[PDB]
Amino acid sequence: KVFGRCELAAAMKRHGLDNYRGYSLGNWVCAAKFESNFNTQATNRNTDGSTDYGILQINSRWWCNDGRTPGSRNLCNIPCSALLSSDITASVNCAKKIVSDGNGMNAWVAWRNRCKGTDVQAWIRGCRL
Repeated sequence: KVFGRCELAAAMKRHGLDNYRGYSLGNWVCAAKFESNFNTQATNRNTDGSTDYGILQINSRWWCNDGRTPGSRNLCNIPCSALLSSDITASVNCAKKIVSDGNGMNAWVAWRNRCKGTDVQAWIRGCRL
């Protein structure tokens, strides 16, 4: 599923990402835009043998089980396929663990490179939330 901007924004707000650990909804929409281009099926291989899955590109080394990542811990207790669902519930619940893991949104390398310190409020413009 490719989400529209305000479509994703509404869903992320319903699941409680707005101001979660002090990060405005715009940070989360911006992160999704550049991690996944709002495509819930986005997958990207990393060179440690791990893969990033879904709307928020959640990593298979610590967070979900894809059954093919060496030294994998599945801290979100879900298969990585569940993070490619058209609904974002699992991806949000798991992202709440990751943002609480001692680096805030710095865990998202597209967020860090393209969102952090920017006018993130722009990402919820025209959304009726």
